[PDB]
Amino acid sequence: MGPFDPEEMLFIFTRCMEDNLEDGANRLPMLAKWKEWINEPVDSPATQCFGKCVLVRTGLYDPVAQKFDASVIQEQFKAYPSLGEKSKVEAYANAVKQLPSTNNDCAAVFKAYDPVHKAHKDTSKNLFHGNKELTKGLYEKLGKDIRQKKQSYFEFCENKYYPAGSDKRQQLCQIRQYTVLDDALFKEHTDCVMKGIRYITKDNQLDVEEVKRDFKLVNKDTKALEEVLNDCKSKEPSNAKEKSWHYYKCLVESSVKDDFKEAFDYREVRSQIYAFNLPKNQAYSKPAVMEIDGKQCP
Ligand SMILES: [Br-]
Ligand SMILES: [Br-]
Ligand SMILES: [Br-]
Ligand SMILES: [Br-]
Ligand SMILES: [Br-]
Ligand SMILES: [Br-]
Ligand SMILES: [Br-]
Ligand SMILES: [Br-]
Repeated sequence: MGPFDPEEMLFIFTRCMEDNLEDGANRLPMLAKWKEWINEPVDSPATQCFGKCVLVRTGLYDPVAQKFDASVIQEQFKAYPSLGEKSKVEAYANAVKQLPSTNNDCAAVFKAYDPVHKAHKDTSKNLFHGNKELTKGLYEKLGKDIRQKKQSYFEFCENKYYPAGSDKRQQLCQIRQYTVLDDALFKEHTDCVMKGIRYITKDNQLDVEEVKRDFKLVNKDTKALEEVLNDCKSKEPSNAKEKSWHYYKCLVESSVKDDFKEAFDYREVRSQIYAFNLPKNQAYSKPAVMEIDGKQCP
């Protein structure tokens, strides 16, 4: 669901690498290539599924249609005119448009796209926030208005809604202790966070699989979580603005609250470096058990 900003592409690339990198000797060499948009080894199932993953998340390959979709290229260029030359973007979109219908397996999808990737590498890399120089520029222009590399997503949202130096900053003392506030500002902040860690989709829908992913990462079973979320969903408010807050509140107040806090805490840590698990997938152990900007909380 494009267009995608630099953080959104970063999320996609890092997630697809986390899910598809091999775990042995080939991990670091593979990572080093994929990071540079070198989709090799082409004969590797890991590379093939990594490539499929990225194509599916960006919408370049539609697994339901069983076809590639050049729409996202045009959407991306519309949003980021500085990131392409029209004739080159058109050439790239045309190559994708003319790919045949393709089966929804990693090998087929990867094999079909690979010639396009190679024939249009720089065009696609620039357009989808893969050019480090251009992307550095955009991050500098956006500053506080986009989550930055090496910045906790939670902190990004906190700074937006409860800025340092303001009379709002003090609320972080309660907020960071899982106090559920009721006001419009907190609902907006919670929307920022829930969407930033992908528990809520861009279209304001719950993604149960994302929540489950984080529970699993802190070594929890998810049966009770699914039961809780099913109950929460039956009481979803009609106001789209309040959906994220609704699920946050429901989780914090539920019979899975302790596991939720544990999972959410770990997610916060991992949100600070998107490539947290890339060099080697890190085992979780529960950390040892307040100040804001160095100022003690009451
Ligand atoms: Br390799
Ligand atoms: Br190769
Ligand atoms: Br996929
Ligand atoms: Br632009
Ligand atoms: Br058709
Ligand atoms: Br279920
Ligand atoms: Br990062
Ligand atoms: Br890395």
